[PDB]
Amino acid sequence: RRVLDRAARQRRINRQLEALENDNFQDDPHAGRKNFQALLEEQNLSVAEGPNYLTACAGPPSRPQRPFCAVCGFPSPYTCVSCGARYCTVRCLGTHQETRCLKWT
Amino acid sequence: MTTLVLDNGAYNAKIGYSHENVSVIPNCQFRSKTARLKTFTANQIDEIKDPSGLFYILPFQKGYLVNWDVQRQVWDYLFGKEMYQVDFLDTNIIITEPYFNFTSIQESMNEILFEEYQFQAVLRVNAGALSAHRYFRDNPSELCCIIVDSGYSFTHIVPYCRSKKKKEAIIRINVGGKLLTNHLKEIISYRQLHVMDETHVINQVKEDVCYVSQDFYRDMDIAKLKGEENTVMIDYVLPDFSTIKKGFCKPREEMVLSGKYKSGEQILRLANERFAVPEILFNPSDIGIQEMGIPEAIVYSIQNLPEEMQPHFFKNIVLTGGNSLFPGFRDRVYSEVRCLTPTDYDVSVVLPENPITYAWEGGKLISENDDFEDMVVTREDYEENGHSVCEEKFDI
Amino acid sequence: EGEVTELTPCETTISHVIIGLKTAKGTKQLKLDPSIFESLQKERVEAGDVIYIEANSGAVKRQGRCDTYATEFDLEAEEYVPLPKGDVHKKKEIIQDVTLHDLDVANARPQGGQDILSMMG
Amino acid sequence: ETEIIEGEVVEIQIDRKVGKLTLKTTEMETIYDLGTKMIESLTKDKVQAGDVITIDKATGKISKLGRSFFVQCPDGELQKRKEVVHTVSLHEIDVINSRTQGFLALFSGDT
Amino acid sequence: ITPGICFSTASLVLRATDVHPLQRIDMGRFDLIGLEGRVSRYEADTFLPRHRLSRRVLLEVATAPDPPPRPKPVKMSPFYLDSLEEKRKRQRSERLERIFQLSEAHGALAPVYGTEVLDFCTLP
Ligand SMILES: Nc1ncnc2c1ncn2[C@@H]1O[C@H](COP(=O)(O)OP(=O)(O)OP(O)(O)=S)[C@@H](O)[C@H]1O
Ligand SMILES: [Mg+2]
Ligand SMILES: [Zn+2]
Ligand SMILES: [Zn+2]
Repeated sequence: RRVLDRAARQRRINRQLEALENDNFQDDPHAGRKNFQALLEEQNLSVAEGPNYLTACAGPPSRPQRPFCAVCGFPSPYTCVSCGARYCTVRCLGTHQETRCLKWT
Repeated sequence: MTTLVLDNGAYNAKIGYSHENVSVIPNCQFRSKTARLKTFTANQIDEIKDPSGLFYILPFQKGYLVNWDVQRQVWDYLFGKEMYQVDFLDTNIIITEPYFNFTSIQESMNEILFEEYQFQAVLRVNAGALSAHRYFRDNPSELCCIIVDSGYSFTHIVPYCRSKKKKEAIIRINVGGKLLTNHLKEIISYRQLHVMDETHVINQVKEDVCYVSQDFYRDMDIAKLKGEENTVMIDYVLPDFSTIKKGFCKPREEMVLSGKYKSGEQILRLANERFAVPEILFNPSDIGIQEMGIPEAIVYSIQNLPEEMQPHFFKNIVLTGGNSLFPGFRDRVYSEVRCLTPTDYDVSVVLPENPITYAWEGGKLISENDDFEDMVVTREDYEENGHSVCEEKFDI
Repeated sequence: EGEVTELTPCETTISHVIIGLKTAKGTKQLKLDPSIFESLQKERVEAGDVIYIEANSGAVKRQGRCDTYATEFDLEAEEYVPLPKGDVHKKKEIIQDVTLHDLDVANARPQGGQDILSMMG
Repeated sequence: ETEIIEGEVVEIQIDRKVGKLTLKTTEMETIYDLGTKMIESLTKDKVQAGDVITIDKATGKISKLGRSFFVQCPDGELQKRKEVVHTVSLHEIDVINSRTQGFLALFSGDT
Repeated sequence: ITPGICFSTASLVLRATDVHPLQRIDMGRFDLIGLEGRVSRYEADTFLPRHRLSRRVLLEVATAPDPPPRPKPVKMSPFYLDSLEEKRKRQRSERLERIFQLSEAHGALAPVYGTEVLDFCTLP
C-alpha cells in the first residue's frame, strides 16, 4: 500500500484541529472585518518580549500521549502503516481503510 | 446614576444592571432555513421553533472580537428599547475583555463605547479580575487566589494577588466548549449519524450526558462491555421538534440492548463519548493538542511564582466558566492537583454554585464600592487624555 | 515510596542526593545520604519509575515504571505499576518474632560483598 | 493474564536508541514504536523480515516459531490478552526460592 | 547444539520470599559476621564510647547557623503561615531524631574478633 510522508500527516492533523474552531459546518442559509491571523500579523507580536498572547500558550504535556482508536475511541494498540492513524481491531481497521485511509472520504 | 455590568463572552452575554439580577443571553446572531429573510439577534432564538440546522453568526473567532457588525447589532438590541432602554449619557458600563486583548481591538472598544454610544464612564476589565474581586470579598483573609476560567473558546489560568494580576504566569489552554462541541459532532457523525448541522442539539447533548470520569480506564473497560454491566452506555432521543420538543435520556429500566425500538424515535447511543469529550480539558493530547491540561497548567502557573506565595495559591483554586459545570470536574481537578502538589501544601478547589455568573457578581460588587469612580475613565477626560489613559488605567 | 519526579546528585564527589517522590497524596523532596546514589544507579532508577527507599538502610527497590507512562512506547519490555496511594513517607510499628537459629544462620555466611571471593561465594 | 503478540515480521528498523517494528497477521498489519528494552531483546535474538514470532509484552520474551513466505502466519488479532494457568508444586516453590538461580536444582538435583 | 529448556512458572512464585520493608525488622542489628574485615576494636572499644553523638550536640549543630567560610591559605512577613512552619519544625525534629537513632544503631555492635586481631593472627 501507499505511505504518507510526515508533511501529509501533519497537514491532516492541523486541518482536523482547525476544523474544531469553525463556527458552522454548513453555509449561510440566506446565501446572500478581519480574522485572527490578520490580527496576529498586525500586532507584530514577538516571542520573549514580555507576557503576550504567544508566550501564554500552554507548553507540551509531561505525560505521554495516550492512543485511542480513530473509529470507536477505545484504546488502540495498533498503528495503521499507510497513514499513521491508530486502531484497535480488525473491524476498526477495515472501517478506517474504507473511510479515511489514503483518500479522505 | 445606574451602572450596567456586561460580560461580553463569545457564547453568552451576562448583561444586567447593578441594582438588578443577571440575565444570560447568547451573544451571536442566528439564521435558520425556516425563515427566508430574518436574522435573529441575541435572545430572539427563543422565538424559533425548529432550531435544527441553525446557522450561527459569531462576533468572536478563537475567543477574540473580530466581527464588529454583528457585535454592534447585538449591542444595539441589548441596549435598545426592547431589552434594557439604556440611557447612555447617564450610565456607567463595566464590560469584560479577553485576556491579552490586541491593541486594535482595545482602540475600537474605546472608540465605539465613548463615541457611538457616549457612555458616561467605562471600566474595561477581565472576567478573572471580577472573579478574583468577588472571591476576595467572600474570603477577606486570603491574600492570593488562582482563577480557572474554562469558557467557550479557551481556558485561561490566571493567578491574582489582592489588587494585581500576575501577567507573567497567565497560561492559556486552547480547549473550550466550542472545541468540545465540535469534537462531539465529529465523533457522532463518524460513528453513528451525521449531526454536523445540529450544533445546538449536540451542545445540549454534551450538557446533558457528558461527565468527567474519576477512573478513566475503568470507565473505558465498563463501556467496552455489552449487557447489563455496561452502566456507562445510555440512549439519547434527539429532538425532532414535532412531538419531542427537547432531548432526553431514556431511563435505564426502559433501555433495550438490541437498539431497535418499535417507536420511530431517532435514538443516539453514547457509551464512551460521555467522558472522552470532557477529558480533552484535562488531557488535550487525547485528540492531538500538544498542550498541558488544566491541573498541570494550574501547578505550572503556581510554581512559576515565588516560593512564599505558592501555598496561598494552592489553597484558593477557583473554577469559573461553563465547562466547570461538568459532573466530577471539581473532584478531578482536586485529585490531580493534590497528586502534583507538594504534600506540605494544602490544596482547596472551590466550585461556586453558578460559575457562569461569577464575573457578573464580581462586577456588581466592584460597582457598589466607593472606589468605583476612581477606576473608570470618563468621556470628558476621554476627549483629551482618553486614548492613552484608557490603556493606562485598565490593567488588561 | 512513590514515583520518581527528580533525581539530582549534588556535587561538592557527591555531597548528597536530592530525590523527588510522588504519590496520590502529594510530592515530597528528600535529601539522601550519598551512599544511596550507588544503590539508585545499580537499580537503574530514572524519572517516572516507582521505587521505595528504606530510611534506616538506604536500600532501593525499583518496582517498575508508573502506569501513567505506559503509552510512551507502543512496545517496551517494562512492568508498569500504579502510582502509590498513601503518603510518600510511611511509618509502621511492627512486632516480629525471630528465633535464635535465625540469628545464628544469618551470621554463618556473609551477605553481599563486591569482592571476587564474595561474588563467587 | 498476559498480553501475547503473535505475527509475521514485515519490517524492523533500529537507529542510533529508537526503533520501529511492523508486524502483520492475515487480517491486520501494524507498526509499533519500540522502547529500549524491546529493542535490546529483538537485537539479542536475531529477528528479520519474514520470521513468525510471538512476543510476551511485559518481558520481551521473543521466541521464533518459524519463517513464512515453515509455519503459516497467524490469522486473527495481533495482540491478544491470554489467561495462563500454572500448577506449581510446593517443592518447586521451595526450590525456586531456596537461592538465586535455584530453579536450576529442579533439573539437576543439587537441592 | 540444542535450545535451552524454557521453564515457565507463575509470576507469584518469584515473590514468595519477598517481604515488604514495613513488615520486617532490621536484621543488621544482629549482623556480627558483616563487621569482620571492616570494623576494628579501636572503633568499638575506644573511639565510639567517647565520640558518640548526643541529642543535645545534634540539635545544637542543626539549629546553629552555617560556619564561617574557611580562610584562604597564607604563606606565613505577609505570606507567613504558622501551621506550615509548625509542620516544618516538627519534620526537622523527626529527621534529627531519626539521624540520632540510626547513628546509635549503626555503631552499636562490636566485632567478635576485629581487624587488629585478624591482622595480628594472619601469617603471610
Ligand atoms: N451544564 C453545562 N455542562 C457543560 N457545559 C456547559 C454547561 N452549561 C454551559 N456549558 C458550556 O459553557 C460554555 C460557555 O461558558 P461561558 O464561560 O459563559 O462562555 P463565555 O465566557 O461567554 O465565552 P468566553 O470563553 O468568556 S470568550 C459553552 O461552551 C457551553 O457548552
Ligand atoms: Mg467569559
Ligand atoms: Zn476501535
Ligand atoms: Zn490508514
